[PDB]
Amino acid sequence: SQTLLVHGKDAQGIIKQVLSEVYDAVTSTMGPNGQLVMIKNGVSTKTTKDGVTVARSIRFADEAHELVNRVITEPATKTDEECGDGTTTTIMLTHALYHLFKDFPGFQHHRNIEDLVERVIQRLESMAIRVEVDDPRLYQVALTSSNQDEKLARLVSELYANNKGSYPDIELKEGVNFEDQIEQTTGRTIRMFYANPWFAKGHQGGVTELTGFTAFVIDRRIDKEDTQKLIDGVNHLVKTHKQHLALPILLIARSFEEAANSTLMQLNAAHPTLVEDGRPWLIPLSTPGTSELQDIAVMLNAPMLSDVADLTKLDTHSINGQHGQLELGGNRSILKSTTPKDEDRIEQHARGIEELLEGFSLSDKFSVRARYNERRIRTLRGKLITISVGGETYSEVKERVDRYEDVVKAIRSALENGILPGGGVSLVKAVFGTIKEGLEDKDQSAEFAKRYINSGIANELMRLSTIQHKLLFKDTALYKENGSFHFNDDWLNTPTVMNLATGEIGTPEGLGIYDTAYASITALKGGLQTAKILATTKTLILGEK
Amino acid sequence: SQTLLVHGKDAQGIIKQVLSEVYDAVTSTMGPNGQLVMIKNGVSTKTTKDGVTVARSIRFADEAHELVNRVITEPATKTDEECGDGTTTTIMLTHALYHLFKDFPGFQHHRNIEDLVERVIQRLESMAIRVEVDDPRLYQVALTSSNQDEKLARLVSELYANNKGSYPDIELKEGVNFEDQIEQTTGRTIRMFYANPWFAKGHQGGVTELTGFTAFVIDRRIDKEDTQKLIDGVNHLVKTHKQHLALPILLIARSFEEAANSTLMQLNAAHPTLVEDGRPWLIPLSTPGTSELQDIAVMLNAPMLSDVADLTKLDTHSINGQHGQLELGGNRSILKSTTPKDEDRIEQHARGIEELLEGFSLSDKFSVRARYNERRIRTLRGKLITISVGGETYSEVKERVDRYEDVVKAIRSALENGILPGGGVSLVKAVFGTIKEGLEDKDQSAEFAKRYINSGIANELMRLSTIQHKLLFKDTALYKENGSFHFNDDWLNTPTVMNLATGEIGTPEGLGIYDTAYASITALKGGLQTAKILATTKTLILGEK
Amino acid sequence: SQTLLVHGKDAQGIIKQVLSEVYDAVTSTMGPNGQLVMIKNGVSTKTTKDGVTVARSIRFADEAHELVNRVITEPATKTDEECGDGTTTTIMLTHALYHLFKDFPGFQHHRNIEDLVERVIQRLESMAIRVEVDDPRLYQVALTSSNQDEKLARLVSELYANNKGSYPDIELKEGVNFEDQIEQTTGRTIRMFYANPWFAKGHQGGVTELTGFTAFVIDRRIDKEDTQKLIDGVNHLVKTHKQHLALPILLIARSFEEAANSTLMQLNAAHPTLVEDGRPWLIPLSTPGTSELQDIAVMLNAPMLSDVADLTKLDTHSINGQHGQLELGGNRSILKSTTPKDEDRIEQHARGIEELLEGFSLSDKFSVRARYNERRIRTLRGKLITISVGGETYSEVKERVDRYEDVVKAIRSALENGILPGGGVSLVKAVFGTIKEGLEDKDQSAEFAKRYINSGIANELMRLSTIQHKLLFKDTALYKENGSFHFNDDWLNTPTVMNLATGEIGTPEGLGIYDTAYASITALKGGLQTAKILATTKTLILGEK
Ligand SMILES: Nc1ncnc2c1ncn2[C@@H]1O[C@H](COP(=O)(O)OP(=O)(O)OP(=O)(O)O)[C@@H](O)[C@H]1O
Ligand SMILES: Nc1ncnc2c1ncn2[C@@H]1O[C@H](COP(=O)(O)OP(=O)(O)OP(=O)(O)O)[C@@H](O)[C@H]1O
Ligand SMILES: Nc1ncnc2c1ncn2[C@@H]1O[C@H](COP(=O)(O)OP(=O)(O)OP(=O)(O)O)[C@@H](O)[C@H]1O
Ligand SMILES: [Mg+2]
Ligand SMILES: [Mg+2]
Ligand SMILES: [Mg+2]
Repeated sequence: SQTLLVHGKDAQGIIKQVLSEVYDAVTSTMGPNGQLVMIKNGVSTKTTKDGVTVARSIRFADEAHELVNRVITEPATKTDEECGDGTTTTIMLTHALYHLFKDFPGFQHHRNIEDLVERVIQRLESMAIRVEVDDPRLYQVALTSSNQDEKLARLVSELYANNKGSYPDIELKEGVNFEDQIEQTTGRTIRMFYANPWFAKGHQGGVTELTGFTAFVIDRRIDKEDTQKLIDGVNHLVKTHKQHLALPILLIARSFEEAANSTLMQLNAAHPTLVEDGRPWLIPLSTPGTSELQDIAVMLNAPMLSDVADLTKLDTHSINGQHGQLELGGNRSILKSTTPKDEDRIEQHARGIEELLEGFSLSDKFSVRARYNERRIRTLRGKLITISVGGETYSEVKERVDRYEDVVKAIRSALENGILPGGGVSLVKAVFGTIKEGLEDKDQSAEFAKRYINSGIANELMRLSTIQHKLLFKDTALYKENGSFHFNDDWLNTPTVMNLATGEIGTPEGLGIYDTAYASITALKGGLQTAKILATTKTLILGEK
Repeated sequence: SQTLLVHGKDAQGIIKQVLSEVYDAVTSTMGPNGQLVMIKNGVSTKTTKDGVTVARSIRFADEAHELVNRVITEPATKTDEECGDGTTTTIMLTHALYHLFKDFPGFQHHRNIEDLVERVIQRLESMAIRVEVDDPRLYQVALTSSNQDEKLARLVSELYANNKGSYPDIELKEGVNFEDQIEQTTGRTIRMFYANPWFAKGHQGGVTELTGFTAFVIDRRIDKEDTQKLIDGVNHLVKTHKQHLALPILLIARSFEEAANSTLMQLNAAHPTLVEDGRPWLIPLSTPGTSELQDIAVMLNAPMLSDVADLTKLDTHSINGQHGQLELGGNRSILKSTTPKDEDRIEQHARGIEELLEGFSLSDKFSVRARYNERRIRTLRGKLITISVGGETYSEVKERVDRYEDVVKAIRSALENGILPGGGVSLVKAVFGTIKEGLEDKDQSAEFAKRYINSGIANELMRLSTIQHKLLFKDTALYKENGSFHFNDDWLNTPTVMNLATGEIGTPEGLGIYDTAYASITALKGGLQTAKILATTKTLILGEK
Repeated sequence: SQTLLVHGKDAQGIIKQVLSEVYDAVTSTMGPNGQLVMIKNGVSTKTTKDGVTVARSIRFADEAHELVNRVITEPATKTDEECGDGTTTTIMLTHALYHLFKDFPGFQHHRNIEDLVERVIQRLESMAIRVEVDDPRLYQVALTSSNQDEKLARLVSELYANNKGSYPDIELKEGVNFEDQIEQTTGRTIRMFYANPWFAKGHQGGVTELTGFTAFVIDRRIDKEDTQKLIDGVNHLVKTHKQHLALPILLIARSFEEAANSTLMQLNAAHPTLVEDGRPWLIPLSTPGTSELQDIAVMLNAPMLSDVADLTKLDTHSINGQHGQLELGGNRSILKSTTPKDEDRIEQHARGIEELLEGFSLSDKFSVRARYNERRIRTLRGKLITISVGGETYSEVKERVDRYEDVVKAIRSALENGILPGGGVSLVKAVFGTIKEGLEDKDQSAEFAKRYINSGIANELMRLSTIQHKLLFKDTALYKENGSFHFNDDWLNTPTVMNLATGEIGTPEGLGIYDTAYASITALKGGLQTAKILATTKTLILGEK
């Protein structure tokens, strides 16, 4: 608390200071050859090489330094929460691209660097190799994302490939045995759960299994304002349309406040003739992106309803009670028994979501809009599996669960969006390609030269694509010969790397070293934004008002 | 809190400091001739030569230093908690091997050091002398691991040798007298106990002795979910199959949450006709690795059950009420009376476990998987003995209790895995062997030389094998003659050492100086991992997030 | 808290400092001519020459210094708690022998020093002059241990001699008069007392005098586990065997936890027919060494029972209700009336303990094992005496009570083990003897010379025996003539010292200056151990974990 207002020379110095310290720490963990980082936590020591774990728990003493550290760390942390295996890359490029922005000042050069790197992104996005569950590269991806786990990669790839048709939903548990053990189901994880613990069997939040139901999906949040219309709708359904009905009635919605739940408790007590063995016949269900309720509506054959007053005006043409088999729960509900007649409705709705993705743009295919829509497909078509992960201690069991979770996140986003050849190669191919593409094109080579090549940006950006390949294999067998390394035509056609597990030299495709497309793309995208932000900041404020 | 991120040169410096300080402390306590360490605790002074106690209670002021200290200590602390007498050797070799790793940098050399030490481990695993309880070397191992306790070694060794057939399970109590006192039982310690104090005789966690029971082993944990099925199962067992039944009914499980206990309380009161002299006829038993329950099932002739619903579907074929003698208890349960009919089932199951160990690999025979399967054997075949340890004060009693427990843990893991000749000899013979074996073999000498001998790692490793033998006998009779010492072929054939108790000079085999195999192996195994980690760490984080 | 790990030079430096500081403070107070020490406590001044009270209350600011202080002080403090008058001699030799240990480093010398001093202890052990209560040297010991109290020494040595047969158990109360007043009894002090204050007459911790009782001695501690067996055994004892029973029933044991006490309260409530004048008929009694309970059993004709269940299986052969006279109390119980039939049993059990001591080894006679068995004998055979000590003020009364207690403790351990001539003479006679013995012995002179004489240890140890005699009399009339003092053959045959009370010169035997054997031996014993510990320590750890 000497000075709270840092401007100009002082500001950029601290940004550079922090970036170059965060760079040094996280990049040292890269690949299977990476060096280790010890981390304190009270009275223990988690000693690690997983870049995410490093980046997240790096802290700084000065508030000014930690201010900037949050800006460098929060992007790369936010890659792995959605993607799976791709944080150290993001930081590496953040550093690299910042360096570039400073080499070429003046804010016409800054707009040029963006446009160039934005076209490098497009070339990666087009380089995305699409892959089926049948393919043996999925193993090769898992093998890479697991830091070479022969026993794990095999399982998850075998698990996806044995379900050649339906995309498996995986969850994890801390197991008891040394060996791993799997629990396959024909079950679909659904996002609805109990509003109040009173509505379960036994009246304290238990797991109520049903063999018949009649669902209704409401759009609005329900509070003290809707208590009149529920009593209007519920007594309308039970009095008039009792003939075509299978109990219990499920009132699925966004939210049920405590005023609404206490009203529905009285409505179950109002008609005790329908209470079979304790089970309440009326359940309100909640969900914490409006189209996810339309999935829940389609899975249970329930009508989509905007207002709570719509429950009165209903008919046998809109009302249809299912005779399947559901399991209501406190965290989430699960559907098991689905008739072939129902799965025809669900597959047709799934194709309909997929036909939207067929017609998206290439850059839109990697958007959050796209990734949210693909989350809906897995909820609809997707069997449930639970793996109880083992190990020799409690600590290895918990350690191994994370590495399962990284492989599941990677395999899912691999076949979802694409695959690229690893070893820092696809970045070099993309940059060296994008330069040559605009240059080779006689239509625009007049100006493309004047902006990027003539200025020197092109040659700088090409040097920076090397960064990843250098950091992996500098100080190895591959780099000892010929001083540094020649990235000539001959290399670009058949790009040699080293498998750091074995030692042998070959192509990434040949050795079996593959990155997830979504990672090495979203690393670059994030690298540019965060480099720009860092490079274009000239004022730090620490004042707590 | 000047800097929370320590990279590179600084990082290794602190690691070197904290290792070499911890080395200088703990290694000073080695052997019977070892020097002492005074330890503060509030308002008292523990003065000790026990390297475990030193290593465990070494602390550092700087958080960064303690960060590394924990990584050096926790492996050595981790040996004694499963082994018995072998902590100082672990730290010694952590130091030595760290020193090696740094002398040969570059991450091809590192992989070579590992593989060379890894092959030395295999030579120590093959050097393991397999020993029976009859053997007078068992005394010599106890004597060694007791720092020359003529009285103690003699007792425990005699105690193992007098039961030539069944492996003793020993426990220790704070005895009152000057003399020790022994309480032999024909009992088998079993890992089950009361879920609630109410289910004992007198209804407050007392010791219930039985002379007849009918057991059942459930695999799942039991909570509010399982209350219904218990009432279905228990009434089904008492109403239908009451004819072939010896009370009480035992319900052995993983865990019983308080809901399940209160249901089984009511079930005892429900059928008061069967309550003989207060004793509840239904007892739920808890155990804090599913195969240990299978052992419990096999000892009691109880059927193994996956679910709680399985209690309904049962018959005279699966139900069997034993007329033995069991003593239920709060901490544990004890089976004393076993009919010759029953022990044939148990021994055949015990053989089956040994037949899995027969066929395990050599390095797998020193795995946690292996040692867990040997724990099962002692639980099945094994008599219970309790020793009330005596001494001149309260403090010498409590002191002598640990020296008992160190000797029991050693003798057990000696005959379990193996024995080696001590005095730091076995380490030298192993290394000087492993170098000569690969070098003498004309098949692979061409490359073995190029990696290990020609580089200099082979000569380096040989010198570090001598560390233990030097630390013990440098500044003694043995090292006075010939300046230092000549580790020539002559010494390798018959290695001379000094017994630090008596003072005479001879072979470890002659003088009676033997390390356990599981100690001096797991010291090297843990020495390598921890030397790698230290040598390959290049970042320290102290940030409380 | 600058550093929490002091090694090597610095560790020994602080030890030397602390030892030499404790040496200067405590040895100042030695003898009658010793110089005073003023001690602070809050808001008052204790000014003293009592070496125990000095050593105990010496404190150090630095944690590391106090760490070492505890190790030098706790051994000297632990002499008086069992001996009486012999703490300053212990610290002196702790210093002197530390000095020796460091002059001769290298751990073959260390073992030679130990064995030499061990043999000096054996010469002190044989020089012990055995003494009967009739002997006038008992006055001369008391005089020495009272710092020349003409009146006090006279009382105590008369009080032992007057009871020429049974050994007196003495206890002290703060008296009211100027004079002292004695209260003789034919009673035996017993270590048992109330578990809870309910069981006394009037139900609130009063003194209960009984004139008949039926005792039972249980070995185990009693807790919530045992409450049922108490209800079985007590009702068994009252229902079946009421004919041969005198009330009340005493359940003597190791400990009674609050659960068991509440159960026995109900048991007194259960049979109100047997409650005579408020007195509860069932009392539990606790004692804070199983053979001390066997004494209690033998004194009260009660059976020795290993388990609580053993109360059921009993008979008129095992049950014997005494009609003596017993006074139950809150601190301790007292037995007054013993029929000559019963004392015939108690004397026979006393002889059996004496027959064990008769046949102990010489060095075994000075062990803790030996002394604890002699403690038992006094409990059995011995009359109770209570002296109320008076004086001019309250502070003189309390001051005089401690000097009383010191003289009783010395006289007891004087006639128990032996007596030696004081003035620091016995030590010099012992050391000069032990050197001459082995050296003059033809059989071992060869190697005796090479170990002690030829190295220089013998002459160093000869000088250090003088420390006591030099401290007492340097700067007196005795040391003025002939520079220092010639410890020659002439002196050894008749050793001259000075009575520091009178000022006359003569032999210790002649002037009537006598140490107790156990003290001067226990100073040298512990003085070696503590000198060795200090000398061999090379690591200090201040870390609270
Ligand atoms: N056997 C191998 N040989 C060569 N390169 C490899 C090998 N395994 C992985 N890689 C490369 O290492 C890089 C990945 O390193 P790492 O997994 O440490 O970074 P990250 O994925 O960003 O971090 P995190 O996994 O913590 O999110 C990729 O470029 C990949 O091609
Ligand atoms: N009488 C002896 N003479 C020579 N060496 C001995 C003797 N007794 C034990 N040793 C050696 O000393 C070493 C054991 O050291 P020490 O017992 O101090 O530490 P540790 O067993 O590694 O761990 P812990 O502190 O748990 O006992 C072994 O190498 C053993 O061979
Ligand atoms: N009148 C005396 N003349 C000569 N020496 C004496 C006299 N009285 C006592 N001493 C000597 O003083 C020494 C006893 O020391 P002192 O009683 O001061 O302390 P301590 O017995 O070692 O321990 P404590 O402080 O518990 O009494 C003995 O060596 C004894 O011979
Ligand atoms: Mg990972
Ligand atoms: Mg030990
Ligand atoms: Mg005194």
